[PDB]
Amino acid sequence: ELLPIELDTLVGKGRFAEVYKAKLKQQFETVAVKIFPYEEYASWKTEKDIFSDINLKHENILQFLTAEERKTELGKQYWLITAFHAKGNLQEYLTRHVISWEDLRKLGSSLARGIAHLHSDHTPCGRPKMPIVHRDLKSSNILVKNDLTCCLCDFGLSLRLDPTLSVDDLANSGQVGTARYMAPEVLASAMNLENVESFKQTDVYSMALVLWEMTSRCNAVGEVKDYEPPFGSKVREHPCVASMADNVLADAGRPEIPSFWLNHQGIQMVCETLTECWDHDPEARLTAQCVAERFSEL
Repeated sequence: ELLPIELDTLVGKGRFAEVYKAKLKQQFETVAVKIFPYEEYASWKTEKDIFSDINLKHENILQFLTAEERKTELGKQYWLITAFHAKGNLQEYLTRHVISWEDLRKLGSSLARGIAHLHSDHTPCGRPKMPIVHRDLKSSNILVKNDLTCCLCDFGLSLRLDPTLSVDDLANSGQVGTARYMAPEVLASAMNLENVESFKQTDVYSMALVLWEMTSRCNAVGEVKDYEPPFGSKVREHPCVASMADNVLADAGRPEIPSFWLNHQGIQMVCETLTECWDHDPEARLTAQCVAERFSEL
């Protein structure tokens, strides 16, 4: 019943699981194996349920193969088998490479399309579908495909906006995610729980920081500095919510957009788009769909 898989190399370690480059015996196909210990069964079930939905299928969402339960000598493991993207995550890609305007346009539009798709109540063909909020969107969580387009993948903290969700259930999760990428209303514990979609606006803010990281490493601006994560020099390596709130909320701080970047007409449209997306007011932000339309115009 189990797939003939040989694990090769540990390529990543998340909060809930390890990721291995692996060989699937067919000749062989290269796949990624996400391995959860018994203790993280709930995160494995969450991702499996998200990936199992036939309506999720999209070019900017990681391709799911199967979920497996694997007995070991000293216990049991829970596996998620997915496509492998050799270029790795976007944060390491941006650290190592200076990108072109064409690359930025491809990465930026594909990210917005992937997020607009997750948030949508319909598939691209109009079939009803469960909206999903990512909740831990960041450059280290986005995969770079061989054609230099984004691929969303890490759904352990993601929330299916199920109509049966209670107000007490929505607050039960607490402050989930990475503090560096947390929207000001998330840092403030000021999330409007009377309406789910306030969750969609938090994904749009995190996406705006990712679009900034991409722009910051694009040669089209002219002079490109070394990669630094958003608010890199203002806070400690693994910042607490309090130090992030001092910057994002109290100091109204956003990653720096030097004026010379706006000399290029393309970078200008990008910088204006991501600026609306990181507004203090979640209701003043563009939707991921608005952002994808802006990229489809450029």
